[PDB]
Amino acid sequence: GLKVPKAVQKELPFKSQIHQMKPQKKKTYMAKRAVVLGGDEKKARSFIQKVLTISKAKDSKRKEQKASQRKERLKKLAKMEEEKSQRDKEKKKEYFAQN
Amino acid sequence: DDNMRREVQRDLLLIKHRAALDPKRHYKKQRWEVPERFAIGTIIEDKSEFYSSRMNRKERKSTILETLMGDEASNKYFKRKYNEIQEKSTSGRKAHYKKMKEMRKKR
Amino acid sequence: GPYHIKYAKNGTHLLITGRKGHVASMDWRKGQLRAELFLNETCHSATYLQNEQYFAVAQKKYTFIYDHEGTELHRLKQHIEARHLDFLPYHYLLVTAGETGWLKYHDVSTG
Amino acid sequence: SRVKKRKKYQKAQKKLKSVRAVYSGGQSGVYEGEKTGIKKGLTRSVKFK
Amino acid sequence: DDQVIGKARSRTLEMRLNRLSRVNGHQDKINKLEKVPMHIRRGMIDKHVK
Amino acid sequence: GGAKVVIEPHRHAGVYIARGKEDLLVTKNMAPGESVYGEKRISVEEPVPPTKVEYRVWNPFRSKLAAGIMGGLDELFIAPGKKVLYLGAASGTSVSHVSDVVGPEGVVYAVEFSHRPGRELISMAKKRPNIIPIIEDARHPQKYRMLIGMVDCVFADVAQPDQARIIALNSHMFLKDQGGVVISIKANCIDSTVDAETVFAREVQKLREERIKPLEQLTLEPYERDHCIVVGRYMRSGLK
Amino acid sequence: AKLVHDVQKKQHRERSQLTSRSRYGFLEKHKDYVKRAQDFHRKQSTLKV
Amino acid sequence: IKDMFSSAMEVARFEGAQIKTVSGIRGEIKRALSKPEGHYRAAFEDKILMSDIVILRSW
Amino acid sequence: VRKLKHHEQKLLKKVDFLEWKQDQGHRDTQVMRTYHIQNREDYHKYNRICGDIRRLANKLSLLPPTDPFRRKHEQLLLDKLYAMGVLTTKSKISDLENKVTVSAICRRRLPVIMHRLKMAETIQDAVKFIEQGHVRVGPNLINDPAYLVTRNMEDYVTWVDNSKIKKTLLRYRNQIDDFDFS
Amino acid sequence: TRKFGLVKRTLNTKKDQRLKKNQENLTRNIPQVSSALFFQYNQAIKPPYQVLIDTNFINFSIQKKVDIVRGMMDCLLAKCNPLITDCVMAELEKLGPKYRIALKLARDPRIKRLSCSHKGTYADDCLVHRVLQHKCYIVATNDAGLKQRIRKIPGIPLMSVGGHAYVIEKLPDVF
Ligand SMILES: [Zn+2]
Repeated sequence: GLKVPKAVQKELPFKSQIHQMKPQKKKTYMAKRAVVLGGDEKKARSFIQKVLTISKAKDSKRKEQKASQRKERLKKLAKMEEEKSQRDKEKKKEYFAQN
Repeated sequence: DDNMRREVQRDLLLIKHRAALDPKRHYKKQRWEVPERFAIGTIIEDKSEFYSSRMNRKERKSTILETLMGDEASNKYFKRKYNEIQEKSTSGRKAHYKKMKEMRKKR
Repeated sequence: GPYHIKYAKNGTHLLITGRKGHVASMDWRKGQLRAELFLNETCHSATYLQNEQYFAVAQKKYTFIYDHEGTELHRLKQHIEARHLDFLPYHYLLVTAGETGWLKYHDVSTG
Repeated sequence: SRVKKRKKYQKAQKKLKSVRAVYSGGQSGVYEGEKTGIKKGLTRSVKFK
Repeated sequence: DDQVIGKARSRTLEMRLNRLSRVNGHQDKINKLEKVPMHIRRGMIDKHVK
Repeated sequence: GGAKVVIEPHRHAGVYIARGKEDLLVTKNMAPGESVYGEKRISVEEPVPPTKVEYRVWNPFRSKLAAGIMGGLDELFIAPGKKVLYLGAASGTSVSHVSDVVGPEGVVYAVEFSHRPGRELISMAKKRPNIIPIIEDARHPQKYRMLIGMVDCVFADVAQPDQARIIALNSHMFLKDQGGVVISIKANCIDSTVDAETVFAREVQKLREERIKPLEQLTLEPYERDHCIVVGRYMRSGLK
Repeated sequence: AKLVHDVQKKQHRERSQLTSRSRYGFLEKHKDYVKRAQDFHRKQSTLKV
Repeated sequence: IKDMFSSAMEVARFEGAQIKTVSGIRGEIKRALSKPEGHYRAAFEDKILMSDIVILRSW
Repeated sequence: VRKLKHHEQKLLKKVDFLEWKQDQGHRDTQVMRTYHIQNREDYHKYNRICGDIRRLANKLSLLPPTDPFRRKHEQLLLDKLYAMGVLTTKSKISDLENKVTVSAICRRRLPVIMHRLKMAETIQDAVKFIEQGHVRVGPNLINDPAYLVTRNMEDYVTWVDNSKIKKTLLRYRNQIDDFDFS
Repeated sequence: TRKFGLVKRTLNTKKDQRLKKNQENLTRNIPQVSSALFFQYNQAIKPPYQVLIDTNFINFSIQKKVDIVRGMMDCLLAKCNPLITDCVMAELEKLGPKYRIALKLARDPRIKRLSCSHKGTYADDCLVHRVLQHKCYIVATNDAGLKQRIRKIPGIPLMSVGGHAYVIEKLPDVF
């Protein structure tokens, strides 16, 4: 990742300051308090995670494949438009050369 | 209320991500954010025709999630697809980088 | 300052102007005022136009026109120094005279 | 020359399911549902003029 | 030019630029009339024709 | 078959979608606890304890109006407070769904001419009180002009070649101005010598000749071959 | 391919790292270098900003 | 750069020559290093890697 | 005022109780809303000066195109307005008709200078701060919003020392040295 | 205890809805391609054809001395029903008393006639709308613009006076 230096980032403007939060080293009370459920609930959590990452990776595959589709459609479309514009700028000169 | 949305909050995620539950189903592209007013309901198959759509007393469940978890072919597909997505996503990130460095270091 | 008084043509609304700046359009017979605006230059006179909904005030130099709640609708670049305003209600004409020796009729509807 | 037109007509009538909606033959068994989704926002009907 | 003072200079330069630009510029774009209302442009035309 | 769905309101008022892994067009049930033609039902427990209210699956292969809804019609005029004059209420198949879309505060006049369908219509209209069954020929609206007054939408599922005259007569008697006219045209039952687009164009021309402005037509193709729904409004003055 | 042979537009295969120089894994080639260089350049651009 | 030459005389013979890595990073050899014999100092278009091979195309 | 019907709107088309033609589209109101101008007559006090600049620019462009009087005074006026800050470029003389504008004279006011120098989050905040007496140009405290800040005189727009705003920005970066009071 | 930055309240032309330019305070619709069509074939039209005429087609018919129904019949080798919309008829009547021959040849009991329901007499708009609604129509026309519109919308055959008889283009079964 982009590692901006501390000498630069302490002297940044107020809008451009980089919100970098430090890791937690103390076993805080809310984290040592909070309960997680087990068995059927942890396999429900595992299942929902697997379903959501399969959905997200399928969507990323689909949109990358659409990007690869539409760049080559852009290429052939620009070739056909260039041929068309060449035909127009010679037909206009024909028209005016006759009239 | 939010107290009931925190009970049906998982099968609404399943209906939102329908498209990646079966590899052969392939829905039409909608978005389907959670509607403001909904109701969770159970299908009554009547007592006229048997054995075709009939899900018996011994396998009726209480969410869509328990049915999808009880399906063992879907569990095969989800575990397999998740492991291949996992090993694609960790392809060259950090364990690869430090084993390349240890390859340099070993000799 | 001394308050120039003005009533609407049915007696429902009152329009007072202080000499200093205090112009208040009000329903004097209920207790409802609907414009109290302090225009800190010396105002001279005011009048309603066709309603309590618009009134014209003759300020330090320019005549201004305010809506029902007191937002300024118009600053008239003519009507250079008015001291006397009067509305002609069947003709929709604001008539203006003052320290200049000029008399100006201004159609309020068309503008 | 015959098998080519057999397999470019099968391709064509598989593309026709994409553009129109093709009458496949009616209800096969029990009505299971729409099997692909229901859009409540799209109206695919021809308005007049 | 270098001796022509104001309104003669503005209208002279404008006439020259019109005459130069009337060759290649479009006829619906070179001579744009000033927007005058109907009932006063027609009276302008009638008094000028008189 | 014992699964769980989520009910969600459609764009059209009074009808719903049950999303599962296959989603269903669904209406509320006016007579809870029994099915009318063997469709499946959905029972929600809405919140004195919560009450079990239920819903009925609208089958598009057994209802031209449901085929139109889930093909996508921009405006049905069948709405939750309205009065619908159903012409050709051939049994209680679609009339039940129109009835409970229209709701308890609205009225469906179900006109049918045959008598054993009329017997089933009356036994269905017992448990659905918002159905007025009218056993009469729709080609003579004067024979039942005393029983019906000022409907808001006409639906026509008649399958006769004098369809447009039947629709025009019933509209001129009982429909109000800028009310709805929903037509299910079957090409083969009108006439089979011409093609489907010719007979749909002729029927739309007949409607505007009887001053019903067509707004919309839909072919409803995956459920019925060579059918159509034409949605129009009764303009009565100025189709222009 | 208007006047080109398919035995002419063949597939030239790319070479691997030498086995003596194998602890520095993966001899990188021009696609790998441009993936390296444009990453470095976009990060230097945002650092300069 | 380590071993394409056996001596600083050889590098002196080849000074200023354009080399390149297998990544197409162009470069030039500048001066022979003193104590390791065939080792020299080259300058490149940008930072080359430890997994590269430089190339002096001769005939 | 009551959304006239078709026969009324056809019969009295020119009737408008809000927008008149002498209003000029309410542009005094529009730019005084943009740059938050307190008193009503500042637009027209600036419009007189824009009319002076454009009247001289017309009467100066009506001179022959090569004489040194026209060239000297055009360049001299162009330099003066760029140095004052109304003009943003002293290159072309069509700026002396096109780009001379009450909004340019209003962008040179003290709260707008402040807001562009990031010294206040909005022009209304800058108005409130220099009304509350936080802002000095040079040494001396500036108290009114309408103060026009030239290009060399915008280097000295700061806060007063002993400002609570100066104290809280220094203590936000905890560079506050309480020896010099802030 | 006043407020700071006090202003005179004026009206906001960007915001005030009392003035006219600020009086401007989803369901998609993608019409399906017709079930009458194959890809660009229009597999559903069958004789007896029905052909929408317009005014320059009638004028060119009389200028080339082709009968309408007999020219249509020996062009298509099928039984034709020609249709004059009320807007085409309005256009022929508006053409004046020079075109009396064309008007009373369009007044022919063999030429049936439709009833368009719109304002104005723009026959090109009416023909384009009623043909892209239904796809059961042949369009007989000689306007260059209408010919380009009709041959850009798919599945619609186009007939035109060319030479001394009618020609037909986008009908793929003419012989
Ligand atoms: Zn027409």
